Amino acid sequence: DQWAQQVLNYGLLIVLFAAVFGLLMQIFGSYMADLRFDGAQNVAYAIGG
Amino acid sequence: ELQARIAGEQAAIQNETTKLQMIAQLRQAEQALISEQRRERNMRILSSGNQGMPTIQ
Repeated sequence: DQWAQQVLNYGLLIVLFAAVFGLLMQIFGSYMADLRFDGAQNVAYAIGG
Repeated sequence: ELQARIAGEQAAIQNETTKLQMIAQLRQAEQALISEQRRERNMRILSSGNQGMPTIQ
């Protein structure tokens, strides 16, 4: 029983991190690829973001 | 006449000395200009008058 429980636990773990971390990395990539260091965007604002 | 000519030659050499001094002063002045332009660029990049953002889309 405990082996079955652990298998279910780590399957849930892979599912949750797969979906959530994929979403978070896609959002972060879009945001920070948009980032540019020039005279248009306040650098403090962008770094804080 | 040769005394006078040599005296004029010393005058020309003195004028060359003056020219060298002014060239040195100009070189230092334009180094100062370059530093000022560097400060202008780093002030433009870092300025707080900007408001744009990297967008999410």
